[PDB]
Amino acid sequence: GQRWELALGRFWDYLRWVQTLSEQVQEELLSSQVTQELRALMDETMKELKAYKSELEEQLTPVAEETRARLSKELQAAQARLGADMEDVCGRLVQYRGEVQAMLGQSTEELRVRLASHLRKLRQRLLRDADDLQKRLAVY
Repeated sequence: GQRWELALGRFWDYLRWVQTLSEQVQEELLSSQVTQELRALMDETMKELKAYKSELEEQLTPVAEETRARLSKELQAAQARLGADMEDVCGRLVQYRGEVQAMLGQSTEELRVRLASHLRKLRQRLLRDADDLQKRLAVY
């Protein structure tokens, strides 16, 4: 599988583990451990993606200047979307760390449920953008 895909898969599986909100997850969410590891996984996926596009660019079919330039900007938007989705997840995980502190020891069972449901929507979005971005790259 492409390198960029294997890197995204690592970000994906790590995130599917955090969605469980098991005991260790929670322990790691009240540090910055989780958001640091995610961020690292994210940055590796984007690096590989940028290198894969650059290589693919060595073996195109040549088309109208107008056509290529468009395809390239549409690919660059989709790459952006991926990155921002990854950030939006890392973001929500910060917010939760804070909310927990703001509770002052009280039960976080409610915060957990709401986090779980929102994380799931953010992951749904990430997956959709990854799929779209994959479909664009194979046209390339």
